[PDB]
Amino acid sequence: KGNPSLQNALEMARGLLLPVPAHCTREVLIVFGSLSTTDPGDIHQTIDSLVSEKIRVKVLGLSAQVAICKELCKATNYGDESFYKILLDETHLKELFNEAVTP
Amino acid sequence: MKFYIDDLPVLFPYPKIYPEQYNYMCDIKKTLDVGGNSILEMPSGTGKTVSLLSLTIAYQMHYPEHRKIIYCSRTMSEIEKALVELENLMDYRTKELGYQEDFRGLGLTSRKNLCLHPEVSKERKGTVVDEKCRRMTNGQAKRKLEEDPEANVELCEYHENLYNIEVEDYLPKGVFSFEKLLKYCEEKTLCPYFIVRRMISLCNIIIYSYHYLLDPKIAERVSNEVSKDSIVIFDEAHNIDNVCIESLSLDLTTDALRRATRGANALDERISEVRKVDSQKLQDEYEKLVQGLHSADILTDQEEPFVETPVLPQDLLTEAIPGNIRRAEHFVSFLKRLIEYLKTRMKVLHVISETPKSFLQHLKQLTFIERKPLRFCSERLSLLVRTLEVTEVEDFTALKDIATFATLISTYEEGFLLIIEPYEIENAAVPNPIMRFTCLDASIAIKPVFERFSSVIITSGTISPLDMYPRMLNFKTVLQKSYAMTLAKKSFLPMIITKGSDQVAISSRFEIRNDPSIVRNYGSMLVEFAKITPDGMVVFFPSYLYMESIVSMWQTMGILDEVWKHKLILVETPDAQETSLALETYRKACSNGRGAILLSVARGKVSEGIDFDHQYGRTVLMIGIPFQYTESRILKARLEFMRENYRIRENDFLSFDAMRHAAQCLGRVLRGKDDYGVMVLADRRFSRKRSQLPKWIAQGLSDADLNLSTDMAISNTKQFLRTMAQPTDPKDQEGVSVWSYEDLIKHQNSRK
Amino acid sequence: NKDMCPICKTDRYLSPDVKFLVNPECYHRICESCVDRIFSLGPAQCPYKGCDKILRKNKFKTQIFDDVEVEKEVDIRKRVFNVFNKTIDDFNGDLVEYNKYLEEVEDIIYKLDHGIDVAKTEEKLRTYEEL
Amino acid sequence: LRGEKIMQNDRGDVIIDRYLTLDQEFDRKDDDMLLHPVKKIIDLDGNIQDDPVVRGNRPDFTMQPGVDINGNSDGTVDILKGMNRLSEKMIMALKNEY
Ligand code: SF4
Ligand SMILES: [Zn+2]
Ligand SMILES: [Zn+2]
Repeated sequence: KGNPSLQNALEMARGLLLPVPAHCTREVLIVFGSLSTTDPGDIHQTIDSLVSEKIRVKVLGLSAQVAICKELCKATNYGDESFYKILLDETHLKELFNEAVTP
Repeated sequence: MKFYIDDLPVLFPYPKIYPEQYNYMCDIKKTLDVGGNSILEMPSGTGKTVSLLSLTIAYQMHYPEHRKIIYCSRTMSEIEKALVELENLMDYRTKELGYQEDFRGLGLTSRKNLCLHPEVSKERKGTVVDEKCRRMTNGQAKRKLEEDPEANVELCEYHENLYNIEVEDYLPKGVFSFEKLLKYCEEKTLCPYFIVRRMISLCNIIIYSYHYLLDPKIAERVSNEVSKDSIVIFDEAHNIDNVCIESLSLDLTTDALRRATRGANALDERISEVRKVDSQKLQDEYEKLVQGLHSADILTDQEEPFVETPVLPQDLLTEAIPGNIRRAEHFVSFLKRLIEYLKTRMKVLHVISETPKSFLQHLKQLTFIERKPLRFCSERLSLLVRTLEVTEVEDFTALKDIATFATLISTYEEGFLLIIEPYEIENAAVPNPIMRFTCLDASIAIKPVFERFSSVIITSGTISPLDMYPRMLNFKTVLQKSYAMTLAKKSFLPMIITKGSDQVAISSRFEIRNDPSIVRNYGSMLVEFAKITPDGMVVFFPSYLYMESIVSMWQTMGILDEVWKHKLILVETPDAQETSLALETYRKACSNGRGAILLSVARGKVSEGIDFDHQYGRTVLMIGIPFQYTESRILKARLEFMRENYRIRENDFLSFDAMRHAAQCLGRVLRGKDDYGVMVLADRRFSRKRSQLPKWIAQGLSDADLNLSTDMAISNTKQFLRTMAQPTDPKDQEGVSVWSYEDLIKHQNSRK
Repeated sequence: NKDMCPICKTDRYLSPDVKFLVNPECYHRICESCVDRIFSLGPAQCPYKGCDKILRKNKFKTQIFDDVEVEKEVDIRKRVFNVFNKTIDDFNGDLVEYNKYLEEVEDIIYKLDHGIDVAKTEEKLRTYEEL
Repeated sequence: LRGEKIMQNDRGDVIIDRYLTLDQEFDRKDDDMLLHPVKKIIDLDGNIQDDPVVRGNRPDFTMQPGVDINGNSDGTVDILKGMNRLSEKMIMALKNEY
């Protein structure tokens, strides 16, 4: 239930990935189901902070291509727009989940 | 890239080019070699502006003629967008050629958008800004301060600093967009408006609006400085006829007539005071009018007339003042009795539609006012206001409308009609008369444009049908064609919704706006589309009153409460400032993923110029066909005029205008072939108007989508949004939808 | 008053019979009922206080303009333009002399309107109308 | 505040309604931190001010806000400004140090 908050999840993950050592890569996988998000603050500042902390975010969306998720993936993945993935059917969701286990 | 079209090297500022862009440049170069008018429907989404700018600059610099370029658009925002594209193009040209060539590019607009004076900046009207800038910079203030250094008059420092440096030394070479020009003129403490106005003859390319070429109140000074053998481009010209109607029209109210009587009495008091003090300042004007000197001979180049000339310069009489209005008191009495005759004519209980000749005959037989003194009314009023040296002009603003009416209705007698209505609005209890002098023939204002300039390139994103405009406006096209975009995947999915979810037919007719069921279907449609749209969504309405009623009663039943759960609601206010705040709030809400709906009129301010690309678009919800108010007398008179002269059917022209407004609002959503957005049309009457759509839109509209319901449209929209949410294959689009330089070379070799 | 006729002291509201019966000699707000009472017997002076010009009932008319000064200016223009009717073809296309004639007729209309030189201009008009 | 049209037949509450005019002042003060210059790309104010001396035909009543029998506004334009102000306030609340 509820209206999801991308910024709260990103801030919680940023707090979680802060004690991660430099050799260990910092990755976030967001399975985003909704099409709109309500944030308590500016999500672009959170995106810039995640870029400054070398945290790479991959988002699997359920309904359509959300622009803020695409911008977040492009900023965190050094301009790579291929890290925003949207399914087509049941097996495509299985393949997208099995694709994320690779480093 | 850099490529050759015949013998013309073209510097394209992108590493890839659309095939439609190359065909567009080929057609434009063929037209420029021919040197005639043409109409080209370059589809929206593709680079219509950048291709035009690149090819015309390449034609200007390479060919030894070096023809200047005029770029006329419909909105100042589109002027700024064209300036930005031109700045990018010349930055690319400087990078490729290694040097910045001798180039001048400036955008022209009013003083309100180009004022840096801290005092006259917050004025909400452009007329008071113009009158204050004139009051500080008429030259009379400067010579008064020179004679009396202790005088209370002040001078604008942004205008005086332009006197120290030359015209060519105002700005460095290059293109100056409005933001960059304002920043530079704030740094150097200069007036950007007077910088642009003095560099019209020096600019290789100059971009302004259709009002600065069609409306003779401001196009008189601009058209003199430009070259007659210059390239002329019309961008988004599909509504240009309205500008022509906007060029030579005037509405007079009884409040305006009362203020005109007050201004005439104030003018009589002023001329009585000046006659007592110094009659030499009147005697020199009187003998100059005796000698036959016109307004241009008496006025200096730096100052401007108090009343702008409302007629074409070719229609102005070259002979001297008739002498009934040569004496100042005689002209004041003439204007007063003209105003009283107008007040007599406004006391009517029914609509009177009369030709200007009949009005002139009635005025002569009732007031003994002839046409020839009326043709010099605005010039004589401006000369009298100049010679009176009035410090206040706010009391004489109503006299400008009377002078405009007198000069317009006397010179023009064919193609114009005078409408007097006892009720401006039928909802009001008290009668409010209004007198409308409207321009029925839109080809009158655009005729000197085609006469002066040989090559005119009319281009809009959704100009269709291409043969309607050469009949509407008297000009001949050497070639007219509409491009269809080559798409690897169906870039946009149009659909026509004729019935609701419960199969009830939906329409946006004005009389049935208060019907329950159609409003139920519209509200459920809007809620479902807001539930399925990811980023943002824009909804267009036929009129502002229809949108007001439907949104108010949607809030009454609580349709909007469900919309607030998904997307924020922003509505086009009549105030342009609050509308700009709503638009930038909509753009901010689409960027951060909050999601927003923007309600606007399909014929409003947001409909023209403003683009909704990528997340700003994604869904254009059309609530009905944007038809005009049929019961209005001006529209019926214009329809009768086009039926009488150009043999255009009234229903055909009404459908043409409504579908061209719908086409422009549908075309606002696309920028680039990577962009997508659905185009949903929620009216039963759209289905028969598939052929009236633009050609590129018509290819995307399948035959199965002509009578979709609400739920089928929602399912198709969800499937479409899921479909392009996948990444496209580059091999499917490597040389069919976008071309590299090698693909362009291969296509050129295949064409020969 | 614009609404009430002071000669009979009747408001337009409860007495709708009041009309704009003006006089070419001296323009006043006298209604038709006051006209049919005073001047049906014969000519008399102006019923308004401060004015006593002799007027006839058959010379009465209705005002076509809201302003009284504009109405009397237009009526003086009619009273001068009846004999002053030289056109461009009357001057055989002489544009400058036509402008001088228009200035002269506008000047004598102004002088008749403001009465600064009413006697001399009236004598000039009376000599011109005989020709 | 809910966007519903205000009618004089409702009793309201005499304690709360004392703030109504002050609330309108707050709405005015809302514009005091909402009105700001914008870019020329979306400058809709300058589009109608590009031609300053335009005096064309007045738009019909379909293109104008609705009026009552006496000519005064019916108040349906105020709820549009109300929801636009609410959207602008919710967007501006994101612009903080959080
Ligand atoms: S000269 Fe320029 S800056 Fe000064 S008041 Fe006029 S428009 Fe504004
Ligand atoms: Zn009376
Ligand atoms: Zn009298």
